[PDB]
Amino acid sequence: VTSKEWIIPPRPKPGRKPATDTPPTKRKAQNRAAQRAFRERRAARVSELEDQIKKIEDDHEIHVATFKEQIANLSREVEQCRTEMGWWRDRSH
Amino acid sequence: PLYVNAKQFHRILKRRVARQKLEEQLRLTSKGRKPYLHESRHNHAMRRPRGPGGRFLT
Amino acid sequence: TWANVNQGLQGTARDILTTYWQHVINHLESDNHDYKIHQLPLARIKKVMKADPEVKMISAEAPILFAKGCDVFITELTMRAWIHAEDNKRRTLQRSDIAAALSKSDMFDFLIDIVPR
Amino acid sequence: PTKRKAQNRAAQRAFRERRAARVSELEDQIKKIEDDHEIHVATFKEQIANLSREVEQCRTEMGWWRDR
Amino acid sequence: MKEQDRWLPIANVARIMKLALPENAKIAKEAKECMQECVSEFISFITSEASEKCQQEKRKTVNGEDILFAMTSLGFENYAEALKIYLSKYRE
DNA sequence: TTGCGGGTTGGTAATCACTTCGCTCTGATTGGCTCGG
DNA sequence: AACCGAGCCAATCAGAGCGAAGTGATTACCAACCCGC
Ligand SMILES: [Cl-]
Ligand code: NA
Ligand code: NA
Repeated sequence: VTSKEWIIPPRPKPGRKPATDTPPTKRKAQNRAAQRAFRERRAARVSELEDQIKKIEDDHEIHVATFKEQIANLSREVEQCRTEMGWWRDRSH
Repeated sequence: PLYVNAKQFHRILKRRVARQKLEEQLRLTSKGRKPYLHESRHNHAMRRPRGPGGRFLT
Repeated sequence: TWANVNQGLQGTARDILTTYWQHVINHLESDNHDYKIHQLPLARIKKVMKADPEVKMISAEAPILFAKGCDVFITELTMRAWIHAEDNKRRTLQRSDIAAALSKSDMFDFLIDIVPR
Repeated sequence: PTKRKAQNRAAQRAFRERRAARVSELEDQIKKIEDDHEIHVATFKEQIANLSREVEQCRTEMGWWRDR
Repeated sequence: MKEQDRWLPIANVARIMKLALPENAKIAKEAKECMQECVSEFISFITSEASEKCQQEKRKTVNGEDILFAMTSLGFENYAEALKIYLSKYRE
C-alpha cells in the first residue's frame, strides 16, 4: 500500500480584503505601516505564547525523563547492593 | 486474550453513555425496528396495481 | 499507517482488500471528484452527526468526507463478510457473515454493542 | 442600518473581550505549569538524596563484611 | 429531530453492498439492517472524538481537518490518509 | 514651543461561513409471489 | 422431505438538494489621542 505525500491546503482566511492601493500621503502611509504592524505584533504575542507553553512542556518532559531514569539507576543499585551484601554475609559464616 | 483496542476503548465507553441517554429521549419502547415508516407509501403499496407474482406495474 | 488493510486477513483474502484500497487511493489521486454526486445523501450524514446534542455547528466538508469514507467503509466490510459466506459455501450474505468479519480486526471493536459475541 | 451596524459592534466587542480573556488565561497557565513542575523537580531531588543515603548505608554494610 | 435521523437510508447502504459483491450474490434483509446500524455508528463514533477535542479549543464549527485527526486518533490511519486526498482536492 | 515616528482606541467596513425556513424535483419506500437455498 | 426467505417489480410523496435571508465570526481600515524623542 503506497500513496503520494498529499498536503491539506489551509482553508481561505476570513476578513476584509487588504487594501490594494498605496495611500497618497507619507504621513498616512507611515500610519498604515505602523498600525498594520500593531495588528501583527498583538496577534503574534498570543501566537508566540503557545510556543512558550510547548517549549516548557517539552523541556520539562526531558528533565522528568532524566530523573525517572536516574532514580531507577539508583533503585537497582540498592537492589544490587542488598543481594551482593547477603552473599558476603552468608559466605562469612 | 480478551483485552480490546485501547485507542477506541475510551471512546467506546463514552458512546455507550450518549447512546443510552438518546434512546430514552426518543420515547422508543421497542429495541427492534418497525415493519414500515410512512403510511402514505404503505397505503400506496396496497392500492398498488400488481400482477400474478406480486410484481407492480401501470 | 496501512496495517488496518489486511488485519486478521491471510490467503488470497489479504490481496483482494489491498487491491481495493489501492484502486480507492488511485481514483482519489486521479479522477475529477463531483462533491454533489454521492451514493449516501449528504443531508442525512449531517443529521446522524447532529443526533449527538454535544455537536452544534458542522462544516460542509465533514459530511462530504463521511459520504466517501462511509462508501469505502460499507464496501470493504461487505467484501470481508462475502469471503466468510463463500468459505461456508453460501450465495446469500447473512448477518453472521458480517459479525464474523467484525471479529477478525480490532478496528471494528466499536461495533461490538451493535453486534455482540 | 443601525440594527446591523451597531450589532457589528456588539459582535466585535465580544471578539476583543474573548481575545483579552485568552491572553490573560494562557499567561496564568504558564505560572501554574512552571510552579507545578517546580514542585515535581523538588520531589525527585528528595528521592535521589534518600535513595543515595539508602545505597550508602547498604554499601557500608557490604563494606563491613569486606573491611577486615 | 426524528427517530430514523440516527441511521442512513437502508436502500442506499444496501445499493453500495450489491455493488461490492458479484451480480449472482444475495444480501439478507438482516445483513442490510446490520450494515446500516454499523456505518451509522462509524459516523457518530468518529464525530464524538472530534466533538470533545473541538470543545477543548472552544470551537463551535466541526471542520474536515478535525475529522481526519479523530480518525488517526481512533486507529483509522488508512481512512484518514485516504480522505486526506479527498479534502485537499476539495479545498484547492 | 515646534516637528517626526510609533503605540492605542473605539467605531466602521468588508469577506467567509454556519444556520434556518421555503420551494422544487427526486429517488427511497413499499409488500405479495416464486423458486431456490 | 420439511421449511425460511431474497429478488423481482415501478408510483407515490417525504425528504435531498438548492438558494435566500439572517446572524456570527474574523480580518482590515481609519480618524483621534497619547507618548517619547
Ligand atoms: Cl481500476
Ligand atoms: Na470504485
Ligand atoms: Na472517482
